[PDB]
Amino acid sequence: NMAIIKEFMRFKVHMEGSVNGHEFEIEGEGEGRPYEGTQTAKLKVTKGGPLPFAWDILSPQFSKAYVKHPADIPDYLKLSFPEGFKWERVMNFEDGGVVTVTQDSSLQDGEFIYKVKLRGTNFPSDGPVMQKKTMGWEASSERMYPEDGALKGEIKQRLKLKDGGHYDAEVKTTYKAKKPVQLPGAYNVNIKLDITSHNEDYTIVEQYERAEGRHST
Repeated sequence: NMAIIKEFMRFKVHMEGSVNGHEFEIEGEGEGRPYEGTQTAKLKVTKGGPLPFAWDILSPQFSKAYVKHPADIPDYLKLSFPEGFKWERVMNFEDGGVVTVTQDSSLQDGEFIYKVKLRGTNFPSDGPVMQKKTMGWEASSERMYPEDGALKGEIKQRLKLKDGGHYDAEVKTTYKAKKPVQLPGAYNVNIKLDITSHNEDYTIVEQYERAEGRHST
C-alpha cells in the first residue's frame, strides 16, 4: 500500500530478448508517480546493438505499478507488493509476427526491479518491424477483467507506419500477484506511450507513459 509504494518511485529493468533469432540485452532505469500514472524510462542496448528491428515492439515491455486508479477500483498490481507480480504477454501482429513476454516485478531497497524475457518470431524480413518502418503506438485501451485468479488485459494495439496507415497487434496479458490480493471487476486502462528521445540507431531510448484506469460500468 501507500507506505511501500510512495508517490515517487524509481525502477530498474533488465530485458533478455530474441527477435527472429537476433539476441540482445537492454538495461534501463525509470522513475514516475505511481498514483499519477506517469513514468519515464531510459533504456540502453547493452548487447546485440544496433537492433535490426523496430524499437516499437519493445517499448510496451518497459510497468503496471504506475497506473492511476480511481479509489473504488482495487489496484491489484500495487497491492501485490512488496512481493510483486508476474505477467505473461502474447502479441499477435497482423502479418504473423509473434511476441511473447514474461516479466517479474518485485520491490528491493525501495525500487521496483523488472526482469523481462522476450521472444519475437516470424516477422517477415520485408515487413515494417524488420525494415524499421514503424512510428510509435497509437493511444491504447486495455480491457481488464479478472479470470482464474489473475487479472487479464486485452488490447487492439496499433503501430503507426512511416508511409501512413497502421500495423495491428492483438495483445493478451495475464498479470498475477505472487500473493492473493483483491481482484478488481472489469475496467479499462487508457495508455499513451511516447518515445521522447533516441539516438540515431536506437541504442539509447527515453520513453514516457501515461496510464489511467477508467470505469467500464
